[PDB]
Amino acid sequence: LYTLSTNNNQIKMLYRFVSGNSSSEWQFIQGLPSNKNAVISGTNILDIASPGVYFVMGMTGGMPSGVSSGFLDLSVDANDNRLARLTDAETGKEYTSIKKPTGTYTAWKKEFEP
Amino acid sequence: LYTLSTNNNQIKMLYRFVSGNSSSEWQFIQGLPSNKNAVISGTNILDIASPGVYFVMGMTGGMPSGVSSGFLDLSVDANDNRLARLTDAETGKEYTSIKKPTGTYTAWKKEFEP
Amino acid sequence: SETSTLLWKGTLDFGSTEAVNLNDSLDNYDLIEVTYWTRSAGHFSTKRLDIKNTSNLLYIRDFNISNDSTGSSVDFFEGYCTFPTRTSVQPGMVKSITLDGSTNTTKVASWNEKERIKVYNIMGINRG
Amino acid sequence: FYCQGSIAGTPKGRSIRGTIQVDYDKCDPYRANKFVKLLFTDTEGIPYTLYYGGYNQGWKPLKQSETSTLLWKGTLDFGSTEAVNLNDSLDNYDLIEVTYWTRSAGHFSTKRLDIKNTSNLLYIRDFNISNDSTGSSVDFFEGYCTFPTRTSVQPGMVKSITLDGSTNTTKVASWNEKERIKVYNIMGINRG
Amino acid sequence: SETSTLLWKGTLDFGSTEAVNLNDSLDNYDLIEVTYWTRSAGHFSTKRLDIKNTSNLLYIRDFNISNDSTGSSVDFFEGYCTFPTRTSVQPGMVKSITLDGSTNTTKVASWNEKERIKVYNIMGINRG
Repeated sequence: LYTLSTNNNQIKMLYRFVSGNSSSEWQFIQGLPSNKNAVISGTNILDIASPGVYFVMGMTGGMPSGVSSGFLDLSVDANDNRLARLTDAETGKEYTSIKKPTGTYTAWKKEFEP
Repeated sequence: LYTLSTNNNQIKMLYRFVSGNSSSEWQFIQGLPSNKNAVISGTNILDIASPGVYFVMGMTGGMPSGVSSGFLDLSVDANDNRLARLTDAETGKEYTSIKKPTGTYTAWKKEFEP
Repeated sequence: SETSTLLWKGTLDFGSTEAVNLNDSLDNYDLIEVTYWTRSAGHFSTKRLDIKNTSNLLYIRDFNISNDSTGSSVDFFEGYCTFPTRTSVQPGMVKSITLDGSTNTTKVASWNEKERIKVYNIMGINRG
Repeated sequence: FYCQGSIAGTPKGRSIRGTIQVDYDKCDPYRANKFVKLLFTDTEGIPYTLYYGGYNQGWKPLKQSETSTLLWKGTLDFGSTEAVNLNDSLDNYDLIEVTYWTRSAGHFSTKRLDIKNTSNLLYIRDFNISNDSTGSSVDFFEGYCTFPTRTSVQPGMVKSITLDGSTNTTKVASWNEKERIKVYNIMGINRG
Repeated sequence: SETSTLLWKGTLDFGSTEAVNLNDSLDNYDLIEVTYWTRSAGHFSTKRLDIKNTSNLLYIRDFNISNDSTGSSVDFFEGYCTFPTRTSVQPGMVKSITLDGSTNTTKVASWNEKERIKVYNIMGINRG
């Protein structure tokens, strides 16, 4: 399955195996737009609910205080456990937040410093 | 679009959606050669510029001092923000370096230990 | 006679957030002028604003075209300052968009990054 | 002092009236440098300065002082159809300046026109990008006023276009509509 | 007091390949201002450059939309001059681009062509 859009956040490739009525799930594939990690801007970072590595900037909310932009590495399992790791583009500092199936994300923990 | 090379670093899959004279960007797919992280050797590590997770070994320069091989998780955005995370395959020590749009790469920052 | 006074000098990047304080009230001037720059190709230029007939927002708007025989892309740069007081100035926003001439599509290229638009001076001016 | 406008180095061939200040450095006229300062006005009232530096610096270039006179004020929308009358002839001025606005985000600005070097069309051109971390849309505005006389202005045309960032298509967002481009004031300006 | 002196007068096409002399050094002035023209619809305007805060490249940028009730195209203009000495100006580039609103596609409309951007006078200006 291929979506018909020029928008890089909307052009998706998917594949699966079908047998009678049964199938695998849709295996989602993420491309690299122009060989780059996908930029996200103008959203709350806690409204990202797809796995992958994204350059996040201009985020309207949910960032760690004083972190304006960074690389976000997000993991999300079938149960909706989540692990978010954000690395701040000004400093290289990691921040982390976690979600349980039946709960929302935690606040941000920061890496320790000398 | 598919590149016609037996060299495991040059073989590329790309796709896009086209509407009239407009299109999406080219979606550069990353495949794993023999299901592994690709190997890079005999080069300065700071010359590497595509996003991805390599193994780096026998490098000529730009490594952290004393580090001789490791996994390199590289992330790069369209503005040319970069995030390199090397891990030393001997000690398990992470080293991080970043490039801002107008800058070069910073020197390596080691992780924190007691 | 048109007469001018230097109210502030420095490098006010529109990607910055900080207010700056001016030496004299903007009420004492009929216009300001500001010398500015944008990242693409090292353009430098001046913006004038009437400080009576205004929304109290100092915009800068500029665009750059690919400086070669082959690119058809166009880069748009916009941002503004605000005046929290008649003796202060504060960057409200900077943004850039690229019209991509290879796909014929539009995209956000920056949002509140530093190094996009910069103001080096503020002149207060009197006119008749 | 008085100087006749046929003498070389006078401004614009006009006769001039003014004052002159002369000194020798440290009041020593036998050994020192001579300095001269002139401040003077022409038949149209324009003020100029002229200066001689001692130590063989000689003459600095002629400095006309930029002077301005309001020619009109109000709310001239380029979507209107009436002319407006200027309080003095454009021919007495070396530039005009207009303060203007456009519909998007309440942008205000000025535009300058050289009345001795013009097509006699006062053009306004401006654009606006979307003001959020996600939109790629762009709006364009353009319009002009004619001069029906050297003492008047009239709106010839106003238009706008939107580049829609979602479909990647341009559309006409207005033709000859009010509330799109506005001029609040027009200034007559003298320069060198 | 703001004061102005004529540094040059004529018709400097940015597609020309020749310098023009200035009647005095750029180093005596705080700004330059130029009257200019651009091809699309016979436009005339003025541009200001700060001589102290610059790349020593006088750019002109301008744009023109289709002058009819139905068209949705936009044409862009950019061009510059270098200052080969503190006493001369020479064209270095001129380019134009069309966003065609009939196809929704961008194209290079000119590269180093005459009749795109022109300057009629250059004023040296002193200010506070």
